[PDB]
Amino acid sequence: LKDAQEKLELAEKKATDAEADVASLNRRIQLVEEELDRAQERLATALQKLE
Amino acid sequence: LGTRAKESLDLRAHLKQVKKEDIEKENREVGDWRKNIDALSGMEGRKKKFEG
Repeated sequence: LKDAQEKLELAEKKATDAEADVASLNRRIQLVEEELDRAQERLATALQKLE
Repeated sequence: LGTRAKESLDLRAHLKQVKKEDIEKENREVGDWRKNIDALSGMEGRKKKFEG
């Protein structure tokens, strides 16, 4: 159907936009993982200085 | 004077020994936790919180 055709096209476009946000969330995940590792290391050094 | 000094020092030393014996005795109660971190980059649980 023509309207179902437009709807399916719009939904697939919405899927692709969700995939673009999937990319952005992947970037957030990776950078925050770097942050997690850096925090582990910095906390270790801070506790050592405490000792 | 020497006897008085000796008795005073003996009493003081005995009291200090009585204190210091237990002072050295149980000094390991200072062992506690430090609560370090590991970034927990491996938690992949599911949403099933029913216990709260």
